[PDB]
Amino acid sequence: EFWRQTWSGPGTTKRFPETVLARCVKYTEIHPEMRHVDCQSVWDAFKGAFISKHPCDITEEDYQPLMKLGTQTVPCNKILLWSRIKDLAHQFTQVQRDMFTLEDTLLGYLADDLTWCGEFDTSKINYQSCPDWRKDCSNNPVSVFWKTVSRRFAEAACDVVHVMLDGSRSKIFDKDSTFGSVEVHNLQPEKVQTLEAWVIHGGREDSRDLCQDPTIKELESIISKRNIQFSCKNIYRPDKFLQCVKNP
Ligand SMILES: Nc1ncnc2c1ncn2[C@@H]1O[C@H](COP(=O)(O)OP(=O)(O)OC[C@H]2O[C@H](O)[C@H](O)[C@@H]2O)[C@@H](O)[C@H]1OP(=O)(O)O
Repeated sequence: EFWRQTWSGPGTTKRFPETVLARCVKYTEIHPEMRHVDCQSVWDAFKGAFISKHPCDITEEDYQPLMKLGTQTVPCNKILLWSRIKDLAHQFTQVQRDMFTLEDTLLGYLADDLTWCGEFDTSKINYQSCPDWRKDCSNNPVSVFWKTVSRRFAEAACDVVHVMLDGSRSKIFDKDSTFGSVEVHNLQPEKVQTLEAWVIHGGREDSRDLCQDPTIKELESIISKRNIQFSCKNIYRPDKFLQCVKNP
């Protein structure tokens, strides 16, 4: 009964509806070029993708109404992808305002850091628990959202695409991440000339060329097989890097 939670993962972020609406309004203020959006309609489409649906049965088609309302052209040559190093990627685009992560787009901004899910055959948002991607099920409202929007983002990228990776993780490139499983395989060689990785070093660990890490070799192989050039740089001093990006 009431002491048993449905799922293993965190539940919907508190005040999720109010937060998504408020973020939409704020985004349209910061980015007047997305001001045409009707934020109530955006919320209605977002809610519609998952309310009353079994949260292991969500599809990319469920999010298509939201994807349509959130259509946004960003400069295709100015895209920064990332994997497991969100804070530094966002700090970078806060300074370097001509480059964009997915979370700098309306749809990514709405969802960033939030969790949500519904309950099968009720109108209610589940604020207690939501599916864990590993322990429960992969086709859940959050995972499918990121898969859908990330595919579209990667498909739109062109020219030189950059990706920030965390050189302090055991898997610098992880093939089962959203970057590895969705984004890499949707970079189109007809549009994308080069994927350049920036491998961020942690602490005082600056003695190795992490572009030689086996997972980077793996990434390199995957990209080469898509007929896209691969480039890799070490960022040994991310503190100084960011300062230089601010004060070049
Ligand atoms: N369990 C979870 N519950 C809610 N959100 C989760 C989650 N696990 C991951 N996420 C988010 O889901 C999104 C995709 O992450 P994930 O599947 O772990 O793989 P990733 O390679 O690190 O994804 C980042 C890349 O995917 C997006 O397109 C980003 O723009 C970026 O290029 C991220 O916003 C995650 O935020 P996080 O870095 O964990 O703070």
